[PDB]
Amino acid sequence: PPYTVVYFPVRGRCAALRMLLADQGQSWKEEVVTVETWQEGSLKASCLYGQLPKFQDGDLTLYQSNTILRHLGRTLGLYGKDQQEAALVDMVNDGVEDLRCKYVSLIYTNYEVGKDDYVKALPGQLKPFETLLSQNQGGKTFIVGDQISFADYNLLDLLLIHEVLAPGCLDAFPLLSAYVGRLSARPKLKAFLASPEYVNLPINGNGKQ
Amino acid sequence: PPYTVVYFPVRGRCAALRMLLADQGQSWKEEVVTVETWQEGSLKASCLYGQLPKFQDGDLTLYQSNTILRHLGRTLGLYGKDQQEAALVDMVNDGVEDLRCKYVSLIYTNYEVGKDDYVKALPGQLKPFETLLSQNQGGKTFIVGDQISFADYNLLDLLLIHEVLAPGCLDAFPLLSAYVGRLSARPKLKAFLASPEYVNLPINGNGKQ
Ligand SMILES: N[C@@H](CCC(=O)N[C@@H](CSCCN(CCCl)c1ccc(CCCC(=O)O)cc1)C(=O)NCC(=O)O)C(=O)O
Ligand SMILES: N[C@@H](CCC(=O)N[C@@H](CSCCN(CCCl)c1ccc(CCCC(=O)O)cc1)C(=O)NCC(=O)O)C(=O)O
Ligand SMILES: [Ca+2]
Ligand SMILES: [Ca+2]
Ligand SMILES: [Cl-]
Ligand SMILES: [Cl-]
Repeated sequence: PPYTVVYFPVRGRCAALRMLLADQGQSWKEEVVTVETWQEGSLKASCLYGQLPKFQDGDLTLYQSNTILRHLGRTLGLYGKDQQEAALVDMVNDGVEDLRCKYVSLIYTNYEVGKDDYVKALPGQLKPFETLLSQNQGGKTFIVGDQISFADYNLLDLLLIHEVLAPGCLDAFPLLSAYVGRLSARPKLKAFLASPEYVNLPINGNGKQ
Repeated sequence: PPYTVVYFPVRGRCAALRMLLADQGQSWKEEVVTVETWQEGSLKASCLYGQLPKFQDGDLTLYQSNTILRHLGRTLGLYGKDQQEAALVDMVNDGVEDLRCKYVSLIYTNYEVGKDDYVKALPGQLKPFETLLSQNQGGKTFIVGDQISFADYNLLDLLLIHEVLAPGCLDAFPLLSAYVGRLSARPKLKAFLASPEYVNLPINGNGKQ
Protein backbone atom coordinates (compact mmCIF):
# COMPACT_ATOMS: atom_id res chain seq x y z
CA PRO A 1 0.00 0.00 0.00
CA PRO A 2 1.84 3.07 -1.30
CA TYR A 3 -1.13 5.43 -1.61
CA THR A 4 -1.86 7.90 -4.47
CA VAL A 5 -4.62 10.60 -4.52
CA VAL A 6 -5.46 11.88 -8.05
CA TYR A 7 -7.55 15.07 -7.84
CA PHE A 8 -7.88 18.71 -8.66
CA PRO A 9 -6.11 21.31 -6.39
CA VAL A 10 -9.14 21.64 -4.05
CA ARG A 11 -10.19 20.21 -0.70
CA GLY A 12 -13.68 19.04 -1.87
CA ARG A 13 -14.23 15.25 -1.76
CA CYS A 14 -10.59 14.42 -0.86
CA ALA A 15 -10.48 16.45 2.38
CA ALA A 16 -11.92 13.73 4.65
CA LEU A 17 -9.72 10.95 3.19
CA ARG A 18 -6.58 13.15 3.49
CA MET A 19 -7.48 13.93 7.15
CA LEU A 20 -7.87 10.15 7.75
CA LEU A 21 -4.53 9.24 6.04
CA ALA A 22 -2.72 12.06 7.87
CA ASP A 23 -4.25 11.28 11.27
CA GLN A 24 -3.54 7.53 10.77
CA GLY A 25 0.12 8.18 10.01
CA GLN A 26 -0.15 6.93 6.44
CA SER A 27 2.14 8.13 3.62
CA TRP A 28 0.64 9.21 0.31
CA LYS A 29 1.43 10.93 -2.99
CA GLU A 30 -0.71 13.75 -4.38
CA GLU A 31 -1.07 13.58 -8.12
CA VAL A 32 -2.44 17.12 -8.83
CA VAL A 33 -4.71 17.38 -11.90
CA THR A 34 -4.62 20.88 -13.45
CA VAL A 35 -7.39 22.33 -15.61
CA GLU A 36 -5.16 21.79 -18.71
CA THR A 37 -4.63 18.06 -17.95
CA TRP A 38 -8.38 17.57 -17.44
CA GLN A 39 -9.26 19.47 -20.65
CA GLU A 40 -6.89 17.36 -22.79
CA GLY A 41 -9.40 14.53 -22.11
CA SER A 42 -7.21 11.41 -21.81
CA LEU A 43 -7.26 11.02 -18.03
CA LYS A 44 -10.99 11.74 -17.82
CA ALA A 45 -11.77 9.17 -20.53
CA SER A 46 -9.61 6.69 -18.51
CA CYS A 47 -11.59 7.23 -15.25
CA LEU A 48 -14.33 4.70 -14.57
CA TYR A 49 -17.10 7.29 -14.05
CA GLY A 50 -15.32 10.10 -15.94
CA GLN A 51 -14.61 11.85 -12.61
CA LEU A 52 -12.11 12.40 -9.78
CA PRO A 53 -10.96 11.46 -7.14
CA LYS A 54 -9.01 8.49 -8.39
CA PHE A 55 -7.02 6.50 -5.78
CA GLN A 56 -4.25 3.90 -6.02
CA ASP A 57 -3.44 1.51 -3.19
CA GLY A 58 -0.56 -0.62 -4.59
CA ASP A 59 -2.12 -2.28 -7.66
CA LEU A 60 -5.72 -1.47 -6.63
CA THR A 61 -7.21 1.44 -8.49
CA LEU A 62 -10.39 2.97 -7.03
CA TYR A 63 -12.85 5.74 -7.90
CA GLN A 64 -15.63 7.24 -5.70
CA SER A 65 -14.72 9.26 -2.60
CA ASN A 66 -16.85 7.11 -0.28
CA THR A 67 -15.41 3.94 -1.74
CA ILE A 68 -11.89 5.21 -0.89
CA LEU A 69 -13.06 6.03 2.67
CA ARG A 70 -14.67 2.57 3.22
CA HIS A 71 -11.57 0.86 1.77
CA LEU A 72 -9.27 2.81 4.15
CA GLY A 73 -11.83 2.16 6.93
CA ARG A 74 -11.84 -1.59 6.24
CA THR A 75 -8.07 -2.02 5.83
CA LEU A 76 -6.96 0.30 8.76
CA GLY A 77 -9.57 -0.87 11.24
CA LEU A 78 -11.73 2.30 11.17
CA TYR A 79 -15.12 0.69 10.72
CA GLY A 80 -16.55 -0.06 14.23
CA LYS A 81 -16.03 -3.10 16.45
CA ASP A 82 -18.69 -5.37 14.89
CA GLN A 83 -21.46 -5.56 12.23
CA GLN A 84 -23.89 -3.50 14.34
CA GLU A 85 -21.34 -0.64 14.62
CA ALA A 86 -20.31 -1.00 10.96
CA ALA A 87 -23.99 -0.48 10.02
CA LEU A 88 -24.22 2.62 12.24
CA VAL A 89 -20.92 3.84 10.73
CA ASP A 90 -22.45 3.50 7.20
CA MET A 91 -25.61 5.27 8.35
CA VAL A 92 -23.56 8.25 9.56
CA ASN A 93 -21.46 8.38 6.36
CA ASP A 94 -24.53 8.14 4.07
CA GLY A 95 -26.02 10.99 6.11
CA VAL A 96 -22.83 13.05 5.66
CA GLU A 97 -22.92 12.23 1.91
CA ASP A 98 -26.55 13.39 1.48
CA LEU A 99 -25.79 16.78 3.05
CA ARG A 100 -22.50 17.13 1.11
CA CYS A 101 -24.57 16.67 -2.10
CA LYS A 102 -26.84 19.54 -0.97
CA TYR A 103 -23.76 21.61 -0.04
CA VAL A 104 -22.11 21.00 -3.45
CA SER A 105 -25.36 21.84 -5.33
CA LEU A 106 -25.58 25.17 -3.41
CA ILE A 107 -21.90 26.00 -3.99
CA TYR A 108 -21.76 25.19 -7.67
CA THR A 109 -25.25 25.91 -8.95
CA ASN A 110 -27.18 28.34 -6.76
CA TYR A 111 -24.98 30.10 -4.18
CA GLU A 112 -26.28 33.72 -3.76
CA VAL A 113 -30.06 33.20 -4.14
CA GLY A 114 -30.07 29.74 -2.50
CA LYS A 115 -27.98 30.53 0.58
CA ASP A 116 -30.79 31.98 2.75
CA ASP A 117 -32.93 28.81 2.23
CA TYR A 118 -29.97 26.49 2.76
CA VAL A 119 -28.93 28.18 6.02
CA LYS A 120 -32.59 28.24 7.28
CA ALA A 121 -32.70 24.42 6.74
CA LEU A 122 -29.20 23.81 8.16
CA PRO A 123 -29.96 23.45 11.90
CA GLY A 124 -32.38 20.57 11.02
CA GLN A 125 -29.67 19.02 8.82
CA LEU A 126 -27.08 19.08 11.60
CA LYS A 127 -29.35 17.96 14.43
CA PRO A 128 -29.19 14.18 13.52
CA PHE A 129 -25.40 14.16 14.16
CA GLU A 130 -25.87 15.83 17.58
CA THR A 131 -28.55 13.13 18.22
CA LEU A 132 -26.08 10.36 17.30
CA LEU A 133 -23.46 11.78 19.68
CA SER A 134 -26.03 12.18 22.50
CA GLN A 135 -26.66 8.41 22.25
CA ASN A 136 -23.03 7.25 22.12
CA GLN A 137 -21.16 7.63 25.45
CA GLY A 138 -22.79 11.04 26.01
CA GLY A 139 -20.96 12.32 22.93
CA LYS A 140 -17.53 11.85 24.58
CA THR A 141 -15.79 9.45 22.20
CA PHE A 142 -16.71 9.21 18.51
CA ILE A 143 -19.75 9.28 16.17
CA VAL A 144 -20.05 5.45 16.61
CA GLY A 145 -18.49 3.20 19.24
CA ASP A 146 -15.32 3.89 21.20
CA GLN A 147 -12.85 4.14 18.35
CA ILE A 148 -12.42 6.56 15.42
CA SER A 149 -14.02 5.44 12.15
CA PHE A 150 -13.80 6.74 8.55
CA ALA A 151 -17.23 8.39 9.15
CA ASP A 152 -15.70 10.65 11.87
CA TYR A 153 -13.29 12.12 9.26
CA ASN A 154 -16.09 12.71 6.76
CA LEU A 155 -18.41 14.18 9.43
CA LEU A 156 -15.56 16.37 10.71
CA ASP A 157 -14.98 17.78 7.21
CA LEU A 158 -18.73 18.44 6.69
CA LEU A 159 -18.83 20.31 10.02
CA LEU A 160 -15.70 22.39 9.23
CA ILE A 161 -16.95 23.49 5.79
CA HIS A 162 -20.37 24.39 7.27
CA GLU A 163 -18.75 26.55 9.98
CA VAL A 164 -17.24 28.47 7.02
CA LEU A 165 -20.54 28.74 5.13
CA ALA A 166 -22.57 29.68 8.23
CA PRO A 167 -20.31 30.86 11.08
CA GLY A 168 -21.56 29.58 14.45
CA CYS A 169 -23.94 26.93 12.97
CA LEU A 170 -22.57 24.54 15.68
CA ASP A 171 -23.31 26.93 18.59
CA ALA A 172 -26.69 25.27 19.36
CA PHE A 173 -25.03 21.83 19.34
CA PRO A 174 -22.66 21.35 22.32
CA LEU A 175 -21.81 17.73 21.56
CA LEU A 176 -20.99 18.52 17.89
CA SER A 177 -19.00 21.64 18.91
CA ALA A 178 -16.93 19.72 21.47
CA TYR A 179 -16.44 16.89 18.99
CA VAL A 180 -14.95 19.25 16.33
CA GLY A 181 -12.68 20.68 19.10
CA ARG A 182 -11.52 17.23 20.25
CA LEU A 183 -10.94 15.69 16.82
CA SER A 184 -9.26 18.87 15.51
CA ALA A 185 -6.85 18.73 18.49
CA ARG A 186 -5.65 15.16 17.70
CA PRO A 187 -1.90 15.94 17.34
CA LYS A 188 -1.22 14.53 13.82
CA LEU A 189 -4.53 15.86 12.48
CA LYS A 190 -3.89 19.27 14.10
CA ALA A 191 -0.55 19.45 12.29
CA PHE A 192 -2.17 18.49 8.98
CA LEU A 193 -5.02 21.04 9.35
CA ALA A 194 -2.49 23.84 10.05
CA SER A 195 -0.25 22.82 7.13
CA PRO A 196 -0.16 24.79 3.82
CA GLU A 197 -1.01 21.44 2.09
CA TYR A 198 -4.47 21.91 3.56
CA VAL A 199 -4.70 25.66 4.37
CA ASN A 200 -3.67 26.81 0.87
CA LEU A 201 -6.20 24.73 -1.01
CA PRO A 202 -9.62 26.26 -1.68
CA ILE A 203 -12.60 24.26 -0.24
CA ASN A 204 -14.26 24.26 -3.66
CA GLY A 205 -13.37 24.96 -7.29
CA ASN A 206 -15.36 28.17 -8.05
CA GLY A 207 -14.11 30.53 -5.34
CA LYS A 208 -17.26 30.03 -3.25
CA GLN A 209 -17.49 28.74 0.33
CA PRO B 1 -39.58 -11.92 11.10
CA PRO B 2 -36.27 -10.37 12.31
CA TYR B 3 -36.43 -7.77 9.43
CA THR B 4 -39.00 -5.02 8.84
CA VAL B 5 -39.08 -2.62 5.86
CA VAL B 6 -40.84 0.72 6.61
CA TYR B 7 -41.52 2.56 3.37
CA PHE B 8 -44.01 4.30 1.07
CA PRO B 9 -45.98 1.95 -1.23
CA VAL B 10 -43.43 2.16 -4.09
CA ARG B 11 -40.46 0.10 -5.29
CA GLY B 12 -38.04 3.09 -5.34
CA ARG B 13 -35.08 2.87 -2.92
CA CYS B 14 -36.30 -0.45 -1.46
CA ALA B 15 -36.52 -2.45 -4.70
CA ALA B 16 -32.83 -3.64 -4.54
CA LEU B 17 -32.85 -4.65 -0.82
CA ARG B 18 -36.14 -6.57 -1.33
CA MET B 19 -34.68 -8.51 -4.29
CA LEU B 20 -31.63 -9.22 -2.14
CA LEU B 21 -33.75 -10.54 0.75
CA ALA B 22 -36.00 -12.68 -1.52
CA ASP B 23 -33.07 -14.10 -3.52
CA GLN B 24 -31.33 -14.98 -0.28
CA GLY B 25 -34.41 -16.82 1.08
CA GLN B 26 -35.01 -14.29 3.90
CA SER B 27 -38.36 -13.30 5.39
CA TRP B 28 -39.27 -9.73 6.20
CA LYS B 29 -42.30 -7.70 7.15
CA GLU B 30 -43.50 -4.78 5.00
CA GLU B 31 -44.81 -1.85 7.00
CA VAL B 32 -46.43 0.59 4.62
CA VAL B 33 -46.50 4.35 5.17
CA THR B 34 -49.19 6.38 3.41
CA VAL B 35 -48.80 10.02 2.33
CA GLU B 36 -51.50 10.97 4.94
CA THR B 37 -49.60 9.25 7.73
CA TRP B 38 -46.42 10.94 6.48
CA GLN B 39 -48.08 14.39 6.29
CA GLU B 40 -49.18 14.06 9.95
CA GLY B 41 -45.48 14.56 10.74
CA SER B 42 -44.83 12.48 13.86
CA LEU B 43 -43.25 9.45 12.10
CA LYS B 44 -41.11 11.87 9.97
CA ALA B 45 -39.89 13.68 13.14
CA SER B 46 -38.81 10.33 14.69
CA CYS B 47 -36.79 9.40 11.56
CA LEU B 48 -33.05 10.17 11.87
CA TYR B 49 -32.84 12.19 8.62
CA GLY B 50 -36.59 12.92 8.24
CA GLN B 51 -36.88 10.31 5.47
CA LEU B 52 -37.77 6.76 4.51
CA PRO B 53 -36.83 3.92 4.08
CA LYS B 54 -36.53 2.87 7.71
CA PHE B 55 -35.36 -0.67 8.39
CA GLN B 56 -35.46 -2.81 11.52
CA ASP B 57 -33.16 -5.76 12.08
CA GLY B 58 -34.45 -6.71 15.52
CA ASP B 59 -33.94 -3.73 17.77
CA LEU B 60 -31.30 -2.33 15.33
CA THR B 61 -33.05 0.60 13.55
CA LEU B 62 -31.40 1.75 10.27
CA TYR B 63 -31.96 4.63 7.88
CA GLN B 64 -30.34 5.07 4.41
CA SER B 65 -31.05 2.63 1.61
CA ASN B 66 -27.32 1.93 0.94
CA THR B 67 -26.70 1.42 4.66
CA ILE B 68 -29.40 -1.32 4.58
CA LEU B 69 -27.77 -2.85 1.50
CA ARG B 70 -24.27 -2.78 3.01
CA HIS B 71 -25.64 -4.20 6.29
CA LEU B 72 -27.36 -7.13 4.57
CA GLY B 73 -24.28 -7.48 2.36
CA ARG B 74 -22.05 -7.94 5.47
CA THR B 75 -24.47 -10.12 7.44
CA LEU B 76 -25.52 -12.46 4.57
CA GLY B 77 -22.01 -12.80 2.98
CA LEU B 78 -22.58 -10.70 -0.20
CA TYR B 79 -19.59 -8.36 0.08
CA GLY B 80 -16.80 -10.05 -1.94
CA LYS B 81 -14.40 -12.84 -0.98
CA ASP B 82 -11.72 -10.39 0.29
CA GLN B 83 -10.94 -6.73 1.05
CA GLN B 84 -10.04 -5.86 -2.56
CA GLU B 85 -13.35 -7.29 -3.85
CA ALA B 86 -15.28 -5.48 -1.04
CA ALA B 87 -13.73 -2.21 -2.31
CA LEU B 88 -14.73 -2.95 -5.93
CA VAL B 89 -18.32 -3.81 -4.74
CA ASP B 90 -18.48 -0.38 -3.01
CA MET B 91 -17.18 1.27 -6.20
CA VAL B 92 -20.04 -0.32 -8.21
CA ASN B 93 -22.63 0.57 -5.58
CA ASP B 94 -21.49 4.23 -5.39
CA GLY B 95 -21.69 4.42 -9.23
CA VAL B 96 -25.15 2.89 -9.05
CA GLU B 97 -26.17 5.46 -6.39
CA ASP B 98 -24.88 8.43 -8.49
CA LEU B 99 -27.05 7.42 -11.49
CA ARG B 100 -30.03 6.66 -9.17
CA CYS B 101 -29.81 10.23 -7.84
CA LYS B 102 -29.93 11.58 -11.44
CA TYR B 103 -32.83 9.21 -12.24
CA VAL B 104 -34.83 10.27 -9.13
CA SER B 105 -34.22 13.96 -9.97
CA LEU B 106 -35.59 13.38 -13.49
CA ILE B 107 -38.65 11.49 -12.19
CA TYR B 108 -39.80 13.83 -9.45
CA THR B 109 -38.50 17.24 -10.58
CA ASN B 110 -37.99 17.44 -14.37
CA TYR B 111 -39.49 14.53 -16.37
CA GLU B 112 -41.15 16.30 -19.35
CA VAL B 113 -38.50 18.91 -20.09
CA GLY B 114 -35.52 16.68 -19.11
CA LYS B 115 -36.27 13.20 -20.48
CA ASP B 116 -34.71 13.69 -23.95
CA ASP B 117 -31.42 15.09 -22.57
CA TYR B 118 -31.39 12.33 -19.90
CA VAL B 119 -31.94 9.55 -22.47
CA LYS B 120 -29.29 11.17 -24.71
CA ALA B 121 -26.77 10.98 -21.81
CA LEU B 122 -27.86 7.50 -20.67
CA PRO B 123 -25.47 5.22 -22.70
CA GLY B 124 -22.52 7.25 -21.40
CA GLN B 125 -23.86 6.67 -17.84
CA LEU B 126 -24.39 2.88 -18.38
CA LYS B 127 -21.13 2.12 -20.16
CA PRO B 128 -19.02 2.03 -16.95
CA PHE B 129 -21.09 -1.03 -15.81
CA GLU B 130 -20.59 -2.76 -19.17
CA THR B 131 -16.82 -2.01 -18.80
CA LEU B 132 -16.73 -3.65 -15.34
CA LEU B 133 -18.56 -6.75 -16.63
CA SER B 134 -16.13 -6.94 -19.62
CA GLN B 135 -13.17 -7.03 -17.21
CA ASN B 136 -14.64 -9.71 -14.95
CA GLN B 137 -14.66 -13.25 -16.46
CA GLY B 138 -16.08 -11.89 -19.79
CA GLY B 139 -19.26 -10.63 -18.14
CA LYS B 140 -20.35 -14.21 -17.44
CA THR B 141 -20.71 -14.14 -13.62
CA PHE B 142 -21.28 -11.08 -11.40
CA ILE B 143 -20.40 -7.42 -11.32
CA VAL B 144 -17.49 -8.15 -8.93
CA GLY B 145 -15.83 -11.54 -8.51
CA ASP B 146 -17.54 -14.91 -8.88
CA GLN B 147 -20.30 -14.62 -6.28
CA ILE B 148 -23.29 -12.30 -6.07
CA SER B 149 -22.87 -9.12 -3.97
CA PHE B 150 -25.30 -6.47 -2.67
CA ALA B 151 -24.13 -4.21 -5.57
CA ASP B 152 -25.52 -6.72 -8.11
CA TYR B 153 -29.06 -6.30 -6.75
CA ASN B 154 -28.71 -2.54 -6.80
CA LEU B 155 -27.24 -2.52 -10.34
CA LEU B 156 -30.03 -4.92 -11.49
CA ASP B 157 -32.71 -2.61 -10.13
CA LEU B 158 -31.09 0.44 -11.83
CA LEU B 159 -31.00 -1.50 -15.15
CA LEU B 160 -34.61 -2.71 -14.84
CA ILE B 161 -35.99 0.79 -14.25
CA HIS B 162 -33.94 2.25 -17.08
CA GLU B 163 -35.36 -0.37 -19.48
CA VAL B 164 -38.77 1.00 -18.41
CA LEU B 165 -37.57 4.66 -18.90
CA ALA B 166 -35.93 4.04 -22.24
CA PRO B 167 -36.85 0.64 -23.75
CA GLY B 168 -33.91 -0.94 -25.62
CA CYS B 169 -31.28 1.07 -23.76
CA LEU B 170 -29.52 -2.24 -23.13
CA ASP B 171 -29.33 -2.97 -26.90
CA ALA B 172 -26.03 -0.99 -26.77
CA PHE B 173 -24.73 -3.17 -23.91
CA PRO B 174 -24.63 -6.93 -24.69
CA LEU B 175 -23.05 -7.89 -21.31
CA LEU B 176 -25.49 -5.84 -19.21
CA SER B 177 -28.41 -7.33 -21.22
CA ALA B 178 -27.25 -10.92 -20.67
CA TYR B 179 -26.56 -10.04 -17.01
CA VAL B 180 -30.13 -8.82 -16.37
CA GLY B 181 -31.58 -12.00 -17.96
CA ARG B 182 -29.17 -14.21 -15.98
CA LEU B 183 -29.86 -12.66 -12.50
CA SER B 184 -33.60 -12.40 -13.19
CA ALA B 185 -33.65 -16.19 -13.91
CA ARG B 186 -32.31 -17.04 -10.46
CA PRO B 187 -35.20 -19.19 -9.11
CA LYS B 188 -35.96 -17.33 -5.87
CA LEU B 189 -35.54 -13.90 -7.51
CA LYS B 190 -37.59 -15.02 -10.55
CA ALA B 191 -40.48 -16.02 -8.23
CA PHE B 192 -40.12 -12.71 -6.40
CA LEU B 193 -40.20 -10.51 -9.56
CA ALA B 194 -43.31 -12.49 -10.68
CA SER B 195 -45.09 -12.08 -7.29
CA PRO B 196 -47.85 -9.55 -6.34
CA GLU B 197 -45.63 -7.95 -3.61
CA TYR B 198 -43.33 -6.74 -6.40
CA VAL B 199 -45.58 -6.39 -9.47
CA ASN B 200 -48.37 -4.48 -7.69
CA LEU B 201 -46.14 -1.61 -6.52
CA PRO B 202 -45.36 1.24 -8.90
CA ILE B 203 -41.64 2.00 -9.51
CA ASN B 204 -42.05 5.55 -8.23
CA GLY B 205 -44.70 7.60 -6.39
CA ASN B 206 -45.88 10.20 -8.92
CA GLY B 207 -47.08 8.07 -11.85
CA LYS B 208 -43.87 8.50 -13.89
CA GLN B 209 -41.35 5.93 -15.09
N1 LIG C 1 -19.55 10.33 -6.47
C1 LIG C 1 -18.24 10.87 -6.82
C2 LIG C 1 -18.43 12.32 -7.31
C3 LIG C 1 -17.18 12.82 -8.03
C4 LIG C 1 -17.39 14.22 -8.57
O1 LIG C 1 -18.44 14.85 -8.38
N2 LIG C 1 -16.36 14.71 -9.24
C5 LIG C 1 -16.54 15.91 -10.04
C6 LIG C 1 -16.45 17.20 -9.20
S1 LIG C 1 -14.80 17.56 -8.73
C7 LIG C 1 -14.62 19.22 -8.12
C8 LIG C 1 -15.17 20.29 -9.06
N3 LIG C 1 -14.28 20.50 -10.21
C9 LIG C 1 -14.65 19.99 -11.52
C10 LIG C 1 -15.56 21.03 -12.17
CL1 LIG C 1 -16.10 20.42 -13.76
C11 LIG C 1 -13.07 21.22 -10.13
C12 LIG C 1 -12.67 21.85 -8.96
C13 LIG C 1 -11.47 22.56 -8.94
C14 LIG C 1 -10.66 22.63 -10.07
C15 LIG C 1 -9.37 23.40 -10.03
C16 LIG C 1 -9.72 24.87 -9.85
C17 LIG C 1 -8.81 25.48 -8.79
C18 LIG C 1 -7.66 26.20 -9.46
O2 LIG C 1 -7.55 26.13 -10.71
O3 LIG C 1 -6.86 26.86 -8.74
C19 LIG C 1 -11.06 22.01 -11.25
C20 LIG C 1 -12.26 21.31 -11.27
C21 LIG C 1 -15.63 15.95 -11.23
O4 LIG C 1 -14.81 15.08 -11.39
N4 LIG C 1 -15.81 16.98 -12.06
C22 LIG C 1 -15.06 17.12 -13.31
C23 LIG C 1 -15.74 16.42 -14.45
O5 LIG C 1 -16.82 15.84 -14.25
O6 LIG C 1 -15.18 16.47 -15.58
C24 LIG C 1 -17.25 10.84 -5.67
O7 LIG C 1 -17.73 10.89 -4.51
O8 LIG C 1 -16.00 10.78 -5.88
N1 LIG D 1 -30.41 8.96 1.18
C1 LIG D 1 -31.69 8.30 1.45
C2 LIG D 1 -32.71 9.01 0.56
C3 LIG D 1 -34.11 8.69 1.05
C4 LIG D 1 -35.14 9.51 0.33
O1 LIG D 1 -34.86 10.32 -0.54
N2 LIG D 1 -36.38 9.28 0.73
C5 LIG D 1 -37.43 10.25 0.42
C6 LIG D 1 -38.13 9.97 -0.92
S1 LIG D 1 -39.09 8.49 -0.89
C7 LIG D 1 -39.87 8.21 -2.45
C8 LIG D 1 -40.75 9.37 -2.93
N3 LIG D 1 -41.87 9.58 -1.99
C9 LIG D 1 -41.67 10.50 -0.89
C10 LIG D 1 -41.76 11.90 -1.46
CL1 LIG D 1 -43.00 12.64 -0.43
C11 LIG D 1 -43.11 8.93 -2.14
C12 LIG D 1 -43.25 7.85 -3.00
C13 LIG D 1 -44.49 7.22 -3.14
C14 LIG D 1 -45.61 7.64 -2.45
C15 LIG D 1 -46.91 6.88 -2.68
C16 LIG D 1 -48.02 7.27 -1.70
C17 LIG D 1 -49.29 6.43 -1.87
C18 LIG D 1 -50.19 6.48 -0.64
O2 LIG D 1 -50.00 7.36 0.22
O3 LIG D 1 -51.10 5.63 -0.50
C19 LIG D 1 -45.48 8.72 -1.58
C20 LIG D 1 -44.24 9.37 -1.42
C21 LIG D 1 -38.40 10.47 1.55
O4 LIG D 1 -38.38 9.74 2.54
N4 LIG D 1 -39.24 11.50 1.36
C22 LIG D 1 -40.17 11.97 2.36
C23 LIG D 1 -39.87 13.36 2.87
O5 LIG D 1 -38.73 13.85 2.70
O6 LIG D 1 -40.77 13.98 3.47
C24 LIG D 1 -31.58 6.82 1.15
O7 LIG D 1 -30.74 6.48 0.30
O8 LIG D 1 -32.32 5.96 1.74
CA1 LIG E 1 2.89 14.98 -6.94
CA1 LIG F 1 -9.67 0.79 15.28
CL1 LIG G 1 -16.94 18.33 -4.48
CL1 LIG H 1 -36.71 7.00 -4.71
